[PDB]
Amino acid sequence: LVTGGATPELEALIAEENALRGGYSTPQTLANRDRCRVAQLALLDGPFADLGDGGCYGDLFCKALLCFGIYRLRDAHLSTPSQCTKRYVITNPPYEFELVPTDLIFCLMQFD
Amino acid sequence: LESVSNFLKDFLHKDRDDVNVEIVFLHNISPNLELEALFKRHFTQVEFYQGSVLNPHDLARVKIESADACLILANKYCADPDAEDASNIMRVISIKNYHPKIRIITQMLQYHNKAHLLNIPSWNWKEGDDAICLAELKLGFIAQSCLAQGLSTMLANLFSMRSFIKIEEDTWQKYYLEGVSNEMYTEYLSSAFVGLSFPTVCELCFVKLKLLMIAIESRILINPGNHLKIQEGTLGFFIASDAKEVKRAFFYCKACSNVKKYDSTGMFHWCAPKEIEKVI
Amino acid sequence: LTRSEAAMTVLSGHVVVCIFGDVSSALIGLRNLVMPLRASNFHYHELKHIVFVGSIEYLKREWETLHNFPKVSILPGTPLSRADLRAVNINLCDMCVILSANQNNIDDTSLQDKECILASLNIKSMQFDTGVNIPIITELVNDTNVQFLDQDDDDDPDTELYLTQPFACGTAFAVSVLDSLMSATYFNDNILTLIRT
Ligand SMILES: [Ca+2]
Ligand SMILES: [Ca+2]
Ligand SMILES: [Mg+2]
Repeated sequence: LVTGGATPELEALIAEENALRGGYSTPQTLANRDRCRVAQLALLDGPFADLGDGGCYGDLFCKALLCFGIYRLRDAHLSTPSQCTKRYVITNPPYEFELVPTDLIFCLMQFD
Repeated sequence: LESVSNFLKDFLHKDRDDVNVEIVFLHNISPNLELEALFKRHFTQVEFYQGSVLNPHDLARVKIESADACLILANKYCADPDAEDASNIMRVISIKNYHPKIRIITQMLQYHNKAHLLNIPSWNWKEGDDAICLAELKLGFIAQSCLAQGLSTMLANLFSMRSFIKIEEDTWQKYYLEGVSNEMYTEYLSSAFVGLSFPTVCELCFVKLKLLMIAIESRILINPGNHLKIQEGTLGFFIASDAKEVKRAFFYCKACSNVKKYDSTGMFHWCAPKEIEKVI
Repeated sequence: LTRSEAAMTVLSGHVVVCIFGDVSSALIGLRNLVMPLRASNFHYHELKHIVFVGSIEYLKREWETLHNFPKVSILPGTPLSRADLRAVNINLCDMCVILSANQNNIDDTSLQDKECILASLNIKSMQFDTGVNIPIITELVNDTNVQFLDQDDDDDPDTELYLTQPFACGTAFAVSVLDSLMSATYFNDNILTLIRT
């Protein structure tokens, strides 16, 4: 998840050579690019934005194929305005969790 | 004292299952009164023996030939990381020399010393010999936070054992502490989940088993998609409040070309040895 | 030699010498290893090729002492590097010698032999078109570390050096066996001249 390439073959090569030798994009080599990446999506603009004001964490995994947390502003749970842009992390919120339009969401994105 | 008390807080946590595992400390310095008092507070699950990891008599006294694993803690704050890593390398060659088949878990400070570690003939990371490299995982956490801010925070919170602290005041803390109550757990899944699609499987246990489903997995495939998902003896990694909660994933009742662009594996982008005088 | 030249050069029945050291490390006196291998009672065809694998500053400090000898090569690199060992045909050597210059300038009493144990383990782990049969000799400076060179034997800290399996098989050596020469040369007044001869 973190190092981006911790597979048995890569471990064998760096144990032999301590370096990366470049190679040609043969179709079995090129198939190894298909791996998920971490990303943040904006909830105030996009195909999720009607959930973004709809206010519930209805997970929609049937599209583009995985959300795992929220990045919520520290002053979003109160009615008074504030200039603070700091955000804290909520990991695995309940299915019924009350979301707000100024949320970002942590997700794993497919390769395309 | 700080290393043992931190270790015992995570190891003997009540969010784990019935952990009957006895903990045996081997250290060449006699414990001070504070550390002797910490061992008296754990009288039925911790034992201490004075001795050296470099002596095969002391490894025999501690019954290494029947230990489930050996854990080697590093001094993170040492004056010279190379002398600390070279000392922990010595420990592992001593333990493996006395018994080739014991599982070893070790902290390493510097990544180049981790490459020396896997040149030991009986070190086998395919059967659970684990080198927790602090430079690799630190700079990796930071790197993944460049794609999504705060990811380094939740990853660090998923491995710390912590109960759900309750706070009544509407604060950023009440929603943060709910998230902090989660850890990552492994479990096997097969009954009623063999041959199903990975998304469907995630939906079912998220929606009705109320646990945040398999982030991965067969092999170690993170979020696989609609294809390449048919295995019967596969394992999953789940996010849940405690180890008692994830157990319901078992016995599911059904009731309710011309230029080199990449490395030789294709795992990383590559270009050529660019030169320092050209990137400056 | 670069890795390329070593890899395409057919070396067979030769000696690989693995050196640990740096600009600060003491001279080993590598000519005392080379000279017996260069004695004129070998014919020039049966005379074994020698290759040093190690830090280039250390080898270029010994070079003034051994630049007169025939059939000697230097591969600047790390003796723990699998890619360097693979390039010198380590599977086809008549001997691999593992030794360290940085043996006593450290007062840690456990670090010296470290890299020699790991180098010995790395070569025996290695695989070829099978590395456990490669002939290895390791210099040890701490007597007690010998029992760390083999895994299929009974280790015991009270067993003397001579009686241990790595020494009895001729895969380990230490200067502690030479202490008996004080007494042997006292009683047998010519015996040092024999052993030297
Ligand atoms: Ca918990
Ligand atoms: Ca042994
Ligand atoms: Mg007990």
